Amino acid sequence: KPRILLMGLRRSGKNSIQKVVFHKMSPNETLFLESTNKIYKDDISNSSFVNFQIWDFPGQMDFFDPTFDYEMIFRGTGALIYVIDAQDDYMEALTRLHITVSKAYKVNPDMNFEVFIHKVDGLSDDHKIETQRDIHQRANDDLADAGLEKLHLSFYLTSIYDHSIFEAFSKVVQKLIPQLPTLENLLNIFISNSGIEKAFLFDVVSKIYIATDSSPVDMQSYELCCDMIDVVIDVSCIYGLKEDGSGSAYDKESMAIIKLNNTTVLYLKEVTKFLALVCILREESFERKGLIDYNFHCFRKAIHEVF
Amino acid sequence: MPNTAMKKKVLLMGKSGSGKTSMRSIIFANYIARDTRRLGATIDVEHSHVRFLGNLVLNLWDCGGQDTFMENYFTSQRDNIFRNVEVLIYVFDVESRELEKDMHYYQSCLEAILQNSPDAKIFCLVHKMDLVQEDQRDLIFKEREEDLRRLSRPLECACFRTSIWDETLYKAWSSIVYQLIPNVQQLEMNLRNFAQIIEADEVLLFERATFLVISHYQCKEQRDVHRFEKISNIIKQFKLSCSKLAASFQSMEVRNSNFAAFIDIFTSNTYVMVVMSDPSIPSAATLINIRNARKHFEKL
Amino acid sequence: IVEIAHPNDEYSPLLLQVKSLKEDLQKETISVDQTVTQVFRLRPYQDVYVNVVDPKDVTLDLVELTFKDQYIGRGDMWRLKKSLVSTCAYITQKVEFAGIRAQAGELWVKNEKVMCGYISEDTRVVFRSTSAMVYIFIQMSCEMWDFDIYGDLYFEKAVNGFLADLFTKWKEKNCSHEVTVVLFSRTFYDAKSVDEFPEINRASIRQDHKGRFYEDFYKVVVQNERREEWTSLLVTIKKLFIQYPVLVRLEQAEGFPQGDNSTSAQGNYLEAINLSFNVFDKHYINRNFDRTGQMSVVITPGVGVFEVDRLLMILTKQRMIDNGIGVDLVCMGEQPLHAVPLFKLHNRGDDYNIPHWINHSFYTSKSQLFCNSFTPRIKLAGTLSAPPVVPGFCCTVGVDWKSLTTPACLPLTTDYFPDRQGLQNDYTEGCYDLLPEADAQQVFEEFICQRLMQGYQIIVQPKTQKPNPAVPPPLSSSPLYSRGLVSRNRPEEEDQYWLSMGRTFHKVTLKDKMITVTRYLPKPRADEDEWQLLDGFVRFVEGLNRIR
Ligand SMILES: Nc1nc2c(ncn2[C@@H]2O[C@H](COP(=O)(O)OP(=O)(O)NP(=O)(O)O)[C@@H](O)[C@H]2O)c(=O)[nH]1
Repeated sequence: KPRILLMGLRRSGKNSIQKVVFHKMSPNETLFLESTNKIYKDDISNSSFVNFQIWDFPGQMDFFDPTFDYEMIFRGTGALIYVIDAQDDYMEALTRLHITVSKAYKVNPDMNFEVFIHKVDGLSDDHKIETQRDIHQRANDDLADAGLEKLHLSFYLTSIYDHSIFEAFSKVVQKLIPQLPTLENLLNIFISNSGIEKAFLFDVVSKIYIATDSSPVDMQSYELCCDMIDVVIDVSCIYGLKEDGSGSAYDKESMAIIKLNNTTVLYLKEVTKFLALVCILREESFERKGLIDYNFHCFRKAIHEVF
Repeated sequence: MPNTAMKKKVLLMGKSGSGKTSMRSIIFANYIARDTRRLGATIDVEHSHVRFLGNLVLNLWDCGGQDTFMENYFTSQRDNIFRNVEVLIYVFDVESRELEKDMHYYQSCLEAILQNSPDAKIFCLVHKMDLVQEDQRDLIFKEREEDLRRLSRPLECACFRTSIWDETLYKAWSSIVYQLIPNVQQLEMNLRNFAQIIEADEVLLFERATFLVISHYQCKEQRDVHRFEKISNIIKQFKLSCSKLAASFQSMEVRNSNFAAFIDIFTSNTYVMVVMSDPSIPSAATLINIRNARKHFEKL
Repeated sequence: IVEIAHPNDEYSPLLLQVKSLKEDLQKETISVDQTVTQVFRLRPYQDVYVNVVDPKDVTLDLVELTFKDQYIGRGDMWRLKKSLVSTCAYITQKVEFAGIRAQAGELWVKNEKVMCGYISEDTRVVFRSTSAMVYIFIQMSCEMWDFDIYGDLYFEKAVNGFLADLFTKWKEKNCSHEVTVVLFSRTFYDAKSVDEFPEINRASIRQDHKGRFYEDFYKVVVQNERREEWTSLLVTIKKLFIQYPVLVRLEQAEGFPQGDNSTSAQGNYLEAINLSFNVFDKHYINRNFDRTGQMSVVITPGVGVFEVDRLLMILTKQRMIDNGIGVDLVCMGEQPLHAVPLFKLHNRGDDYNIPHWINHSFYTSKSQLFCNSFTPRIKLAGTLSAPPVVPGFCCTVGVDWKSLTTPACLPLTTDYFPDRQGLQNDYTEGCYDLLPEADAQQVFEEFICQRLMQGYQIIVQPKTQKPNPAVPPPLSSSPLYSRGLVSRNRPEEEDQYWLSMGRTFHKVTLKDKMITVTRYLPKPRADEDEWQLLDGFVRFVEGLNRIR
């Protein structure tokens, strides 16, 4: 349930990398200024994606004075970002995370608090395990006594520019409110006449994307599909939509296939308005119309027909 | 392909500090702008051969930039180093302060290449403009333009601007290659015939292993200069991403609202992309025209 | 690839060899008559129905190869191992390749020596010589003229017993080395006389002030000379033992002399091993074609204690990083009640250190009595502290004759962690395409470019014997001098190196650099020829390979 807001550890120094994250995602999150509201489960979350402002990041000097305004911002679904950095300013902030979280869980029904472990580049294979044991040791007496405080302890893989924040951000939007397990297992039924390895449901260029049945297995395929959507969108962006039609006008009749050596094809096809689908495919020779395109056409019709 | 295996010679020199061997190492070893922080100090001289679409092979010399190494270039074995030189690239830092010693080395290098090469050419390249605001980037590049046009008086030079975190690097070395290429007019004529009888928006042909913009033809002149740079950067980023998957690319297709672009192998070391001015056509046209193109280029 | 074994009834050894897919036994062979008198006497005619035809994948986990009378750089050892991937062997075969020859020896599977067997790609071969170049440094002190238990001088024990045994074993295993026999010792308070000034040195201690004059003497006996029929050196060493105290006491400077200081109190030991390294670094200068292995043996009557400066010990660690050649043996006997090779530091709790690079061995004499005491006695008239030396257990150390008669060359394959990040912040790649030519001009371009033979990294050679006054004791050499300055440098601060040398067709050699360990990876002359040659030239100097 993201009403995600940006609270690092210092206003003038963490906002460098926080603003790199902002200009990494939010130039395609900022479509939601006048798009819509009030109807969906992610529209409030996208309006929170819009309101990525800043505050005073150690807030325990003023536990009352700013909080008033964002009291409203922390009523109804409930999330807030938090950083676990590399240097020795981790244990005192890790102690006062309870100070940051107490008002939060007392002011709002069931929240999930996004403590990301972030930019500790230079971790060994056992040292990352013992620094995980650090938060396992000093995050016990705040979790085992609360009640309705939902915490998300995520571990970014600690480099400068890795893709390993937004599969966990995909997990938190899976944890938003899935009204679609019927759509999940019916989509598993739709990959029965398919190249059944990966069928990722995508939305528009905003870099949050949902997934079923195939995320962590045997390869980070979420990395290659992110590269896929970034390549096709950056081709279509100013090389494809500068001459006729504005760049804000998406309306994409864009399909894209990528072949590779062992007869393996990447496949993006998308309705013009908001929905998209990348369904990869194995060593198969589709020169027909009775196997793939007919039934895939039928359930892209269905996936546009659902909501 | 007629394999006239010549052997060209190209030196890369300048002052130490910023971006001497980093740009070579990201353009011929599949690196990124982040992982080039680990190259560090070079030595006096190190060189390489790189093969490039078959016949042409580059002796690429990388020269260091300490005081003793430049002195041991100029007042020493100079006659061996500056002999049979075709292409010189001379690197300019922006942030560096000792401009007097830089232009002093530049004057000595121009006089030495004049007394040891009559028909070589010099490209000077001001890199690392990623730290200065864009209006001051315009001012600094125009000042380097005029000052280097003055001080490069008896023999001409070509001065370009670049950084590592963008695609003007790919434009500048595309220019180096297109000057350094042997043949022009037959490939232009096949390019023009292909593009004017299969009516495309624009056609683009490239080397495979490094993807520098070899040749191009358009009929919709509404993209200014930055189309080639951008598409080269993003698909070589995609090739770097697919590099960790033990698989080659060789083929792709995309179409959109008013857009139809396709990429494939042409020959032993060449990529093609094309956007075809008619977005509502399936892959039958790409089939019959890769047939139509490989009947001709595999007579070349 | 077929394997044929052939015993007879109850031959307790066996025999086996190779062919290619034998099934019907139409064809037999004669290739060797020697192996009959080498193993067992019988005359097997064409088919006596005993010849077993079996695949029998039985390997020979470690096989030894001895050399004689030649000179073989370690790239040629790599070529022999590359040619010895998938064959058979037996005891005392003469393996040949391209004018290079070795004799097979002491082939083991995991506990037991096998008469014959099969070698396939995963067993390890180890090279040894009987034609090595060997230095013998005899350290003299005041304990040579001191008695021990059983009634002897330690000198007489050392020379008579140990050298008689070593020369008898050198005759028995039929080896032929090139030796030095160098005597060395120290004296105290030999301050100054008429123009004997750059010979002295002056020792001191920081934490408690102590500074004295001392002087180092080397007297050599036969310098570089191979000959059979030894033990004449034993007579000359007896002559020099009797002539030695006047020969060391009453020379160059005459204050009040104190001869031949104690090993457990002072000593020029670490400087002697460092000067042997100062010899062995310049092996490429005048190259004998009749020697392969390198060996430096120090015979001491010491206990195992040495009081050694910090800088020389760290420097010789960094120099035995390159070419490990040092062996120590003690003819004092009396294996003490602690970890016996140890150094008390002498830096400018008593700071201990224990070496794990050295190969120490004791020499017990030959007699039988009741309770061999481990103590001397002499009656006067009148934060961490993480190594101590006493909680380390130590039963007995032998002599290790096999590492003193057939010297072992340095290995080929060692396992170590990869080149990740952090400290070694420097990698450099050079991809060098190769144009074949039919006109000698192709290896050296890559060679002078990609390394300049450790043009990147330094050779840590900080010890320079700049002076040596000599003395007119006779027609051998006799240098008696001071070591001179020691211009030590630290290792490469905050960066090691590693390199990626590519062949642009399909080939990669990944060099690491803390000791030159490689990883070769594949994907007129041919490509593989130049690739193999370049791996051999990286192999010649420091040549470890990673594996798995
Ligand atoms: N962020 C950034 N870093 C740069 C840029 N240009 C160069 N650098 C940094 O400069 C460093 C030096 O690389 P380089 O100049 O090629 O090394 P070199 O000069 O050949 N070594 P030597 O001094 O021995 O000749 C690289 O690590 C690279 O990270 C730039 O535009 N942006």
